[PDB]
Amino acid sequence: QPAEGGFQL
Amino acid sequence: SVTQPDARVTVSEGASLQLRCKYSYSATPYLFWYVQYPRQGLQMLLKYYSGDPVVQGVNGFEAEFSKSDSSFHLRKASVHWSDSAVYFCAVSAKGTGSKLSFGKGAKLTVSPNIQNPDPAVYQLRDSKSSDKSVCLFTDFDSQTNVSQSKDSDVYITDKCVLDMRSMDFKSNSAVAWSNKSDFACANAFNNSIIPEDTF
Amino acid sequence: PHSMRYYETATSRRGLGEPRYTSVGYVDDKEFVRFDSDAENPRYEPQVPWMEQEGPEYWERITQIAKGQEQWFRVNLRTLLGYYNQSAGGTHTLQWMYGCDVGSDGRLLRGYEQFAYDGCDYIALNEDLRTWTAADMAAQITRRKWEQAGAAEYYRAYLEGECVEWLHRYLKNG
Amino acid sequence: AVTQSPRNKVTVTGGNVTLSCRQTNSHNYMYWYRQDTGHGLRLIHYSYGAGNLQIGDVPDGYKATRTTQEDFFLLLELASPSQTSLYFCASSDAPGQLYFGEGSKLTVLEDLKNVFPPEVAVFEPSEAEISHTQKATLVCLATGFYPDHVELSWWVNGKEVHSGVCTDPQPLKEQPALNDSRYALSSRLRVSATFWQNPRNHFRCQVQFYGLSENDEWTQDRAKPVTQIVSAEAWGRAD
Repeated sequence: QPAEGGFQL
Repeated sequence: SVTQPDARVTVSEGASLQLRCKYSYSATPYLFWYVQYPRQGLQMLLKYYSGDPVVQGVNGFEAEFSKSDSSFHLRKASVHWSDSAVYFCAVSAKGTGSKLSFGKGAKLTVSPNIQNPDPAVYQLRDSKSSDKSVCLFTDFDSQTNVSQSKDSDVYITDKCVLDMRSMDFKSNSAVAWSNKSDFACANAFNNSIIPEDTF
Repeated sequence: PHSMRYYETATSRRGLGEPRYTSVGYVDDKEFVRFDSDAENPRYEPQVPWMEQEGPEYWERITQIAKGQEQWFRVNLRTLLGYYNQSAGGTHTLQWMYGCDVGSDGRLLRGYEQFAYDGCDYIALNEDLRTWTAADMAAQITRRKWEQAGAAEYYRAYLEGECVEWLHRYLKNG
Repeated sequence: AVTQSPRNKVTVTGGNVTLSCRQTNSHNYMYWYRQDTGHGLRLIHYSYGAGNLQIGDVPDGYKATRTTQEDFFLLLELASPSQTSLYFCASSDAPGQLYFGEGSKLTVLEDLKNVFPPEVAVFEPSEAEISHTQKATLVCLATGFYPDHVELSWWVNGKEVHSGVCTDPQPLKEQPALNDSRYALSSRLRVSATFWQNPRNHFRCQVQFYGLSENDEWTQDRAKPVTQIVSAEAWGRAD
């Protein structure tokens, strides 16, 4: 299962 | 889906508070608590992704996560009148992390303590065109319930706490009125009221 | 002693065009799932026979994940473009490597979360899965904002979570 | 911050509505929710970037549009009273961490001839309460309005106040047996007795009412119940 980046930076 | 047991909760000021929240996802989701003060948007109270089950939030709020009971209970050591709001529990499934789902919300009413209760019922006359009367119940205690109108024609409002910031004085108040020919002070506000009030 | 990796990279396009995004998945040094952006039909494809059995819902879901990652990477490359005070007349690249190492006991040994920019080490998650290691000026900002937003515990929630179970789920099919 | 528009809106069934949501800090994820009674709030729509959409829990009746990263719109082509609700828009640079808007109260009507402007009155402090409690209590009262879509505010000396005021959290049905009955709302402003004794002080309760817009249909005997500011007023009194 691929992950979601979620957070900008 | 998130399940919050009660939609209405009433607690005296300066007391411990626990608002419960249980979810229905087997795979542990991301957990959140939010606050909605009256006439405002929702603000994130606290969050939990992983690690320490005890999460500290702003304004003295905490939340304990229980993998055992699939719980996420909000707690505060002591409540104040300013903490009167609707509290929401929110979750987001794994993978759908940015997709939130809120509970029904628990309306938290915190009955403030009053050092010197002196209940009373007065009659207020209209500014223009006199003989338009309105009966007012005030300075009573948060323990005595204000009952709804049994006659549709007569109108009674639920209790309301106002705050005079300068004098550090808060007071509850209910308003009753009628446009009929026969309506008095002791005539209304009858249900479950103290016989010690001024008329 | 098994492992799992995900390499997601994005590269800015010259002139005036939308950047290229790719996402390659590894299981025990073996490519198993792949994605590209400039392809005719930008979707996830299985690179081994064992995967093909998976239902369509899996594919559409991870595809939506991929799209969200496209937008994510876009916003982030704009962001880093702003950080290093760079003009828009150049081509840069951003890489995200996230994975997991599992011992003989089956339980997670070492989680991996690394972000690099322009061939240089930008920011990296530590072995404690709580702190961050940053090198230069612009990275410390990300470290602060992620210390306040609690990023390490989110990426820990993924690493200790879905990564392991899905890894075993794949290993069972081999 | 996150700004949504408009704050308040009243429309008719079949009317066209469009809610705007603008953010000033370029977050990516944007949301459109509605908060109802006994349902908490539910996700209408959401977007993970410019030019993209995603279906929430209740998409029926509502279409959305994401033009830019900072502009999210929720469109409402066919209006129905089941869509009378409070709409919040949100933003996020973090999964689960949302920044909610100010709010957008919308009421959809099947009918216009049931729309009534509020009748506002101020009731002056009872002398008994003045002598007994050394305090004065004025009571604002807005009656006979429909729909339930008003905003009450106290203005002392032409300036809005929030101290010593209890406005009822939600109005009262004049006919609780009815469903589309008119509504009544009360409010109390309490000040020091010496402040009301001062005849040089100006007290006024204002009700901001939202009803028929300028683009609404109206042919009737009564006066057009437009969105208006209905106020009531009283001066200080020594006595």
